[PDB]
Amino acid sequence: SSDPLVVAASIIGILHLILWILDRL
Amino acid sequence: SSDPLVVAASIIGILHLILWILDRL
Amino acid sequence: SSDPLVVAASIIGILHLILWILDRL
Amino acid sequence: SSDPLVVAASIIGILHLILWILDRL
Ligand SMILES: CCCCCCCC/C=C/CCCCCCCC(=O)OC[C@@H](O)CO
Ligand SMILES: CCCCCCCC/C=C/CCCCCCCC(=O)OC[C@@H](O)CO
Ligand SMILES: CCCCCCCC/C=C/CCCCCCCC(=O)OC[C@@H](O)CO
Ligand SMILES: CCCCCCCC/C=C/CCCCCCCC(=O)OC[C@@H](O)CO
Ligand SMILES: [Ca+2]
Ligand SMILES: [Ca+2]
Ligand SMILES: [Ca+2]
Ligand SMILES: [Ca+2]
Ligand SMILES: [Ca+2]
Ligand SMILES: [Cl-]
Repeated sequence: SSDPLVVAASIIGILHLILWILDRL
Repeated sequence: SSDPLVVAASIIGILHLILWILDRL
Repeated sequence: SSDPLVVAASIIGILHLILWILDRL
Repeated sequence: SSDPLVVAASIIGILHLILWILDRL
């Protein structure tokens, strides 16, 4: 388990990646 | 909970995101 | 130890870095 | 505390940031 702030940051980072890929495609 | 260095990195990453968005807007 | 979602995000981030470097080289 | 892989990723991310800033300055 991780600090909730670290979980939140990981979620935001993954979604940032996903949105960038979808934008480029 | 997380290593303090990982918490710090998550904070910096989130703030980096926020600043980028504000700059673009 | 960390939340599995945080481990996954860290792996994805490292691989993202690696792929970017290989692309540029 | 965090998984060692997550600590490593956080270190790499911070250093990536630092190098980018120094390059731009
Ligand atoms: C990038 C596409 C998605 C939009 C993302 C835009 C950025 C939004 C960022 C929001 C930050 C919310 C983070 C919320 C973090 C909450 C921290 C908390 O309540 O617990 C503190 C712990 O440290 C105590 O153990
Ligand atoms: C990007 C906009 C905001 C400016 C950010 C610029 C980058 C600044 C980076 C500073 C790095 C500070 C990290 C500080 C990390 C401290 C680590 C610590 O004291 O505990 C070590 C643990 O591993 C032991 O359990
Ligand atoms: C960027 C080059 C590599 C391609 C990456 C493309 C992005 C793929 C992202 C996939 C996200 C998979 C994350 C999978 C995360 C699973 C979370 C889980 O099962 O446990 C939940 C815990 O919170 C409970 O403790
Ligand atoms: C970007 C400027 C700095 C150069 C960075 C270039 C990228 C180098 C990346 C290297 C990845 C090394 C990560 C090393 C991670 C080791 C994982 C480990 O041994 O423990 C596994 C745990 O999950 C078990 O609990
Ligand atoms: Ca906390
Ligand atoms: Ca430590
Ligand atoms: Ca969990
Ligand atoms: Ca932990
Ligand atoms: Ca492990
Ligand atoms: Cl963590």
